[PDB]
Amino acid sequence: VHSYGYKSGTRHLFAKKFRKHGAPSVSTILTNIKVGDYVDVVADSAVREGMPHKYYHGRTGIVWNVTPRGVGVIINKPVRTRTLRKRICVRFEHVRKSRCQEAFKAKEHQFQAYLAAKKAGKALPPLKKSSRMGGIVRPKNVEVLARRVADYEAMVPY
Amino acid sequence: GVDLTGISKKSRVIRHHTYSTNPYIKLLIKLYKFLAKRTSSGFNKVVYQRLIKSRSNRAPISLSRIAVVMKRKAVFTAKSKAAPIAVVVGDVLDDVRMARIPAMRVCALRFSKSARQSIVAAGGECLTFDQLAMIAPTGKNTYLLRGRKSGRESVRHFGASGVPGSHSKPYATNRGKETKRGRRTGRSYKRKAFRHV
Amino acid sequence: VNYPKKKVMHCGDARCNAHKSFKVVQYKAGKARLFARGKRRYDRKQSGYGGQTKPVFHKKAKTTKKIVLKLQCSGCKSIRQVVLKRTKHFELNDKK
Amino acid sequence: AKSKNHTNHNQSSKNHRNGIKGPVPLHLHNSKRGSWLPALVNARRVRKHNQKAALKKRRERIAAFAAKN
Amino acid sequence: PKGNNAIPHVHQKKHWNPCSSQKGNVKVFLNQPAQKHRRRRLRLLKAKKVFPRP
RNA sequence: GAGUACGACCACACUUGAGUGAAAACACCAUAUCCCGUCCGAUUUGUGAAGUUAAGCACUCACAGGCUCAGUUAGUACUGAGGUCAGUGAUGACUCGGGAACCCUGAGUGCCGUACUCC
RNA sequence: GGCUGGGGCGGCAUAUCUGUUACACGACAACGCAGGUGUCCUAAGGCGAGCUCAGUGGGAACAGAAAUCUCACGUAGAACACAAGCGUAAAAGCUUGCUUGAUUAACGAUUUCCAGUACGAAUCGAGACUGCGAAAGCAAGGCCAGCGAUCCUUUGCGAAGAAUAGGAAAUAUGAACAAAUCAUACCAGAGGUGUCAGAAUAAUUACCACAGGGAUAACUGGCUUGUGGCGGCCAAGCGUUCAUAGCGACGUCGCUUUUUGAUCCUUCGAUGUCGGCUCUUCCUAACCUAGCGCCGCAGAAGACGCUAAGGGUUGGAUUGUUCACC
RNA sequence: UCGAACCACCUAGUAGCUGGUUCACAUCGAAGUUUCCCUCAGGAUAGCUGGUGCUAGUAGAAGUAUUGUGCGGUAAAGCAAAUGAUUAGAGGGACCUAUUCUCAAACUUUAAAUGUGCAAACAAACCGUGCCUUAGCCAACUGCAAGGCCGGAAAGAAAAGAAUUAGAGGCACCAAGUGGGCCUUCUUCGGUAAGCGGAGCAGGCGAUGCGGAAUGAACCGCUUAGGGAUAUGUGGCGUCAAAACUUAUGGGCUCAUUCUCGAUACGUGAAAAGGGUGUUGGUGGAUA
RNA sequence: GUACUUCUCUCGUACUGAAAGGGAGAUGCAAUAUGCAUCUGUGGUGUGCACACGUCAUUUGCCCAACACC
Repeated sequence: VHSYGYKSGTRHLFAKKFRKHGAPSVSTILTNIKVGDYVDVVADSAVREGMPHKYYHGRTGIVWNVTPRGVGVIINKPVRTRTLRKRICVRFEHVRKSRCQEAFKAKEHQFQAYLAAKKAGKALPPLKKSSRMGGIVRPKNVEVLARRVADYEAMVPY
Repeated sequence: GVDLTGISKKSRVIRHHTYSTNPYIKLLIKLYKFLAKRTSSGFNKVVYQRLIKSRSNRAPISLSRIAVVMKRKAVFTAKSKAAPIAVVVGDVLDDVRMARIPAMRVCALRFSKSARQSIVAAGGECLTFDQLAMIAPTGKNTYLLRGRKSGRESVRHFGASGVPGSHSKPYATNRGKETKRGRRTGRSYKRKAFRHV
Repeated sequence: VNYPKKKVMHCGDARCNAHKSFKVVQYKAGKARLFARGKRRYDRKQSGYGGQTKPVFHKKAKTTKKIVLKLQCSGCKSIRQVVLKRTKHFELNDKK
Repeated sequence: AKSKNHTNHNQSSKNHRNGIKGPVPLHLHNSKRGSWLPALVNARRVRKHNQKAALKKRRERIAAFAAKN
Repeated sequence: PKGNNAIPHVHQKKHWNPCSSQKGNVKVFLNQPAQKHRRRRLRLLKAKKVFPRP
């Protein structure tokens, strides 16, 4: 980076992948964003206006303001001794709802559905056990490890 | 050598003793240093914590702050059982802005002359900390108060004036001196009145 | 830069309060007047002995000037001042 | 004399010496002044009516207490 | 100047300190009470001469 | 089992050369007063329905090109940590660990909704 | 003025924009690499509609490699004011139609540089009046470089009319009053600092001075060895013949510190800074002297090599010379 | 005394420059970097640091894992894939077709290791034909937005390898010194190279000795209150010199004639190409 | 020197606009270009010592200071 411009470092970060070129698909226009929701900021390059800065590409935060064509996101940018909490304004083409929170909110459902399942039983599925615990092994086939005379002429090709 | 990065950075400053030359304060801490030790009560060791704080950290509450606050608690108490004592480790002052105060049995280190009359004339008492050891040795059914520390002109000057979103009073003897750049929007710029953090 | 002699913009007054066709005239104007407060002061400082008392500017780095347009609302009477980018040659010229 | 030196050398050792303080919680500063306004207005027009209703509950719990005893 | 301190306007530039070089416009009131006892002694003596005139 | 209208993912859907297509659709088509648009009713626009599956479209096919997934390439290349390791060096092996890519082989050649309709 | 592999001269690395260095977030230096900026545009801005581009191939009076018509192919190989990158195919390109969203925008927030200050540029909004479009929608310039403090000067807004009274609504001041001028104020713009967070600026000193610097040049010494010097390896060829008696190209591997550079580690409250004379000593890559191998060594003279530094190594003309020549 | 005399005074002239700056012990303990400056031997500013603290001693904890989920174009690879270089033959002089040798910091389909953003149960999230409120959305309307209220449950986070902690979080005031750095593993640019110049991630010296490499700022071990014991690290056991009074009842290899064979990494703090029927091993082929 | 003294002076209790000028409570009713009444009172919400009544550190009450949103 010689010139320290606005979008000074990027012929790759902002390039579209090979044979993925195109303008943004419908499915990302028909997503809707509620305030408080987590989001990935990934800048699409086929929409000029509204891009996030080079730093924010690839981060996640909590949407806060929602405007007709815009959004806004709260992202943690570490600075000298501290993390400022930055508010950026993006055109939502660059925004995708994050799956980050997901496996947790699925752990919470599979607890409650578990709990209402014990309430009056029906019992419950069995608890899987460790693979690291003991056992006798009954080998179906057994072979020998050795270094072969032939193994060396394979490592000098040609 | 054992590895303890720091170790100078978990350590904090406490200062058990007092910085006051007052011979009477040195008696009051003598009482609570004793009876915050052996008493097994929360109240009674907070006032020992508070009794060594230098004047800046003990801010006077006005009267009418005790009254308003204690009228908020007196509503939800049982009508049979009432014995709250206003216990303040600072100075208690006289509020000209309020008249007709009930009778509160306030306790304090020092009373404004107009504040003490303005209590007893309305029927309450004023009882200092050598009494309250006799009335509330456990601190039982006391009501402990602090002050108001955030309106001081020193707390108002803190922070830089020209930082965006900082409303702070700069140091100048002539107030008409610094209005004219970075304050007014017209010339060079105006410091932003509000900034998200 | 060719720019129209007449431009339909907007007029701000309650009397204007719509798009009105204006009349475009360039701002190259001010004539320094004596008895302006800063000139009355520079004559009391400059007077007498001592040299030039106020810094005179020599090093001139710019070849252009921003172009201010005085636009006079036709049906409503106010003038507006609109600023444009820097250009070395500015000309008001009908449609091309 | 060549005075133009630039280094990052000791810095991230200093930046972590008081540590990098983690972010401020979501609940702490909201202060929505950004903001999309016609939603912001309709938020205060409710946030007033929640004050009346909540300050009324302050009165109904004054009576209901003294009512109890 | 360093820090948040106020912008000092103290006007001491003119020569005031009586530096071994110069003299310097310093007025000192160390004689205040001796002139307090003198203005009184001279109100009494005039009262003693003016007598019995108010 | 299909068609049409709207579609989601956007080649397992494309590209080329062949083959076959029930009904209903789709379309090609006939035409140019009127609305409309051009050098040209070609595109287009308006009227309608005599003709054909020839073409589009749907389907099947090809030791087809491409593309999808998995193998192999290969625990090789590279690489985080280590040495009072080897070597004059260039570099390399070793130790605790992560671990590729093309060619090459085999297998696949769209799928999923709403609405109306055909046997 | 400044930066500066001493200073000067040159340059601009001084404000700046794209690719790379840059090490798969971001950040990252050099007088590192390859280029840009101070402008240009009432259309090259805004929008709707129709179309498809560079090129290739078949065919058509003159007409050809190259004119215009026609068909087919055509993933962008074209274009988008310009440097570069990125992005775009019923468009962001081209043609065409209507237009002024290149205006105003209540002191909204935010990004970039960053101290999380300003400037520049940019993103997201809310209000006014609009433009194009059947409509959804699009537009506050041409995405992203194309720019400017305090003070001073200068222009624009505060039309008329009404108020029994300064209010919801009439711009304020000239301070004893009141008018009409004049001046000033509050708001938004322009005139500019290119050293670009913004001084008003030509030389010489060998007659020179001061404060300091080994933070920094002119000696030695140190590192390095390109350059100079010296040597080896391979063997195309020369030597009538025959690679190697003696040489040895194209290549290639080293050594030395008697050359010149490169650097700037030591010395600036001081290491006396060319050459000769004098005097001693050391090194060997050996000129003579001792012993020897080998030859394109018949003898004579000599070539090449080995051990070996014990001994020796001159008299002069010219030049301040070292060097050089007789 | 002269490229501006002498005397006294303004005058203790100004200096970002050189020199100096007098008692002890204790608790702590840096920086040579950022941004701006006619700025580059200096300052202001953030950072590092100390003092005073405030605040309800596990809160808004983390220079680290695991799980889930995002981001990426360096090393590698590729030219039989685009862009740019590029050798040769063949097939149907140039061409055309399919291959071929060789490449790229400013090329790329593909694409690591190390990294980086977030999340992982107490102001939160999850659940409800709950209710209230709106000048928000809509052709709906008890749907969706928001602030609440009231109920529900809460392994307080199971099982699956399924975390750990010398984890009191958080806020504030005042202020010093520093803003010439230098060295090293690895990455790394200019240079033939440099004990040269310039950076990245870190660790050190600076400021710090002590044990060790004979010696050395930085290497190796180690981290220092005043003492004793036992044990060790790096490095060592022929004498110097503590330890094999020259250990083994261990295996090989090596003879080096004047800078004298070799023998402490970092330390080219010294050696290469090329040679040797010196000696000691091995691989392949061959005659008996 | 100590002892004594006042009207005043001055820093404060209020700020804002260039200025002429203006100038701050709560609740209820209520919408009146100065609405009306009451006056023992935190403007509201989330977090938050001590205290109080419970419970197996913690439920609720009030929450002082203080932080944040209005």
